[PDB]
Formats: sequence, C-alpha cells, structure tokens
Amino acid sequence: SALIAMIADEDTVTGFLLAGVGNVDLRRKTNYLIVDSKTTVKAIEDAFKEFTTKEDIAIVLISQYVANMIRFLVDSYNKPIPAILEIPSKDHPYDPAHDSVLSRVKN
Amino acid sequence: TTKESMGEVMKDSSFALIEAKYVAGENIKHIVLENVQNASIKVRSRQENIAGVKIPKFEYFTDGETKNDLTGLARGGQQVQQCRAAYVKAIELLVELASLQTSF
Amino acid sequence: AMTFNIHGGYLEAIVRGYRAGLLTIVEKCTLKLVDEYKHMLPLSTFLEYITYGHMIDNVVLIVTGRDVQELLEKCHPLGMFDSIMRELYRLVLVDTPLAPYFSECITSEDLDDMNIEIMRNTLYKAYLEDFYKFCQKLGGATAEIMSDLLAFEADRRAVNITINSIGTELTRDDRRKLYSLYPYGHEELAVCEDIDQVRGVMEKYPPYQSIFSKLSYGESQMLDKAFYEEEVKRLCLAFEQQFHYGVFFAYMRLREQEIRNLMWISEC
Repeated sequence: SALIAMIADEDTVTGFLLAGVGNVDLRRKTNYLIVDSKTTVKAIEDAFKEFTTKEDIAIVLISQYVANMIRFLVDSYNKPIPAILEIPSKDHPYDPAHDSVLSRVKN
Repeated sequence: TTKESMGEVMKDSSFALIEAKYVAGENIKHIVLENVQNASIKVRSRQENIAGVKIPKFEYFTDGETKNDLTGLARGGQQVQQCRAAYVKAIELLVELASLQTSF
Repeated sequence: AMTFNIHGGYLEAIVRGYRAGLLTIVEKCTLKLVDEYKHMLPLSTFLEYITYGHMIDNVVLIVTGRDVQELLEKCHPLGMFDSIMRELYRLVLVDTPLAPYFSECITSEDLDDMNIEIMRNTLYKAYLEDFYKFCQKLGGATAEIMSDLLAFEADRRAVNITINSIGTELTRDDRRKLYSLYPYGHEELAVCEDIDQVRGVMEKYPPYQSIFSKLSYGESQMLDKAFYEEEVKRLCLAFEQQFHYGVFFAYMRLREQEIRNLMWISEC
C-alpha cells in the first residue's frame, strides 16, 4: 500500500515522502505536488479521490486542517483504512479542532 | 496519548528543516523532493483480532518493512532523525485511529 | 601598485563602503544585495567568476525536467542569472566557465546527474571546475582563500562519502574522481572512514588540526558542509580584507553569509 499527503507544507511532507524510492506514493503515476497554499483543499480532495480512493494510498495527512474542508473530509469515516487522515503540526498547530477524523474523535 | 507525538516529532522535524535550510539554503526538491534520506514510503497491512473485531495493523517504510534509503542531503542525517522519525509516530497514530473506528 | 589608482579605485571604494554598511526579510535582503552587486557594472572577469560560482548551482537546479518551471521563483540575479536533457545542456554549455568541461564530464546528462546522489556529484564536478577556473586567475592574495574554500568543499565531500555515501559508490577513488593542501594531499582523506579517522586526517594539517574538534557539529552534515562549516567559522580571516586588493569576492561572501544568518534567524 501507499501513504502520502501531497497537500502539505512541501518540505515538511518531503522529509518523509521519497528519498530511497517509491516516488512518494508513486509520483510517476499517482500522488501530487506536496506544496499547499496554492488553492483550497478541493483539489486536495480530488487528489484523495485520485490517490486515497484509488485503492493505493492508505494514510493521508492535512496540516491542522487549515483549509482541509473539515466538514467535507469528515465523510471519510466510511472505509477508514484507505482514508486514514492525519493532522500534522509545524507551521500550523495540531489541535483537536474540527477536522476529518478528529472531529469524529471529538464525539 | 499519541496525539502529542504529532506535535513533538513535528517540532523536531521543523528544527531539522531549519538546520538544513541554514546549511544548504534551498533544497533540491522537484525531481527527488529532497528533505530526506530515509522514507521510501510503502505501506503493509495486517489484521489482528480483539474481542472478535478484525482490528487492522499497519506497517510501512521507516515504521516497519518496505523501507530503503540512498545518500541524502547535507543535514539528511538530521532530517531522517527528525522528519523521517515522525513516520513511526504517524504509523502508530494511523493504526490507533483505524482500530478506534473499527471498535466504534 | 599604481594600477589600483590607475583604474578600479572608485569601484573598490564603492564596494568597500557597501561592505562596511552591511551587517521575506531574508529574500528582501538578498534582492537588495543582488541589486547592489548588479549596479556596480579586469575586475569584470572576477565578477563573472563570482557570479558563476552560484550560477553553477542555479544551472544544476534548472537542469531538472519535473516541476522545472518552479526555478523562475528563485531567479535571484546574484546567482540565478538567465545567461548563467542533453539537448538543452548543450545550449546551456555557453556563457559559463564550468559548462564546457561538464559537457564532456557529465555527457550522460541525467544518467550521471540522478537527483538522489549523482546530481550532487555533477554539482560537485561543476564546483571543482569553477574553483579551478578561479584559481587560474592568479595574481592576488585571494588565491589562498579560494584554495581554502575548494579544500573545505573537497574535504566535506570526502567526509560525507566515508560516512554514508560509500555505499552510494563514493569510494576512496571517488573521493577525488567525483567528489570535486587538498589539491596535492587529498589522498589522506580516502581512508578517513571514522570521525576519529577524520580527526587524524585533519591532524596532517596543523591549521586544520583542532578544527574538527569533537566533530559533533559541522562534520555531522553530509554533502559539502563538513569542512565548509570550518571555513564558515574561520571566515573571520576573510573579515580582515586588507586594502588595495581584490575584495569583491570577500564582500559577496560576507553578504551571502549575512543573508544565510538572517534566514537562520527566521522566527527567532
């Protein structure tokens, strides 16, 4: 299986994405540019459709859900294994605030 | 309990990234994405059973099998020791989240 | 001695004043320094070599592609000048000192410049060619500084090779064949596979002795940081800058170091 964010602070994701191989969730045919802030996470949601929903990417991450569409991404509870979201810290504080998985965890 | 790892390892990775930036300026990025020496990310899955519930188990590069490395950057050792060290914490958090969802 | 007053005196005075005045904020400071350097346009060859110093790295970065369009964002005129993938490499072989040599040495293009490690090898080869070209323009006291910088780069590359890049085919022979007193006695670092061995190799040069020290910092980094950090620490020697001598390279290095320090400051 694969695991990547590609919706993140660029170097922060690249520090654990691809150095020895696998092209960060097979960038040759999958994945996306790890740099965020170019647009909303609507394109990140589409990439999740193209990476996480593609039965390859298992774990995903959105930095503190700053623009991750917390309500939209909260629907990933169904089929949790291919949509294991995360809320990394650094350049945005990790909080139990509204997000994809932590919002349900708040219940 | 493991949520605090996502802050501690993130702070360590940020410090390593700042050190690498001070060392070599802008990272190569692009073709190899730079910023790391370890973490040839590939994930393997296992299914454990607790009280009749098929709780999944997760392993991946830098947090289990399917890991590889080659060369690295200037602070690539420090980057691996901080940025790639968060991989184990992330894998543990993902396994815990999947187990919690299945149990719920 | 009278040639300084014959020509170049005003430019030297302007450079000295600008250096004495020196001490997105980092980006703004870098842009200001680059503008000051550009507005200053014998010494032309020195300025060209100084620019080509960072232009080698700029061209190496531009050689990618693979998100190659992002190189325009870092188009700093100090090092990322437009004038300074084998088909495009042949076109880029002009207007650069190290490019004609790298055309033959790196004729494999991406094969010998793989982004994992071989791209760093091509960058090191280009840096070695540029250092050789700069050392060719002898006649001033800057030859010692250039030799020290090249020695630091070579020793840092050798230390990185012996630490972990030995498994990446950066063997003892590659410590000078690919990894860019060093121009004559670099063979002592071919067997310095340990930090203690690195200190012992550094003991061969009493000035380089005690520079490594515990080697917890500086030498801990790979690529060209091990002995380059020693040069950064000893850059107080460059701070002397005796008059009536080529100090444009020293001023450029001081400005680059100040920019790096400002970047390292960041959020305190």
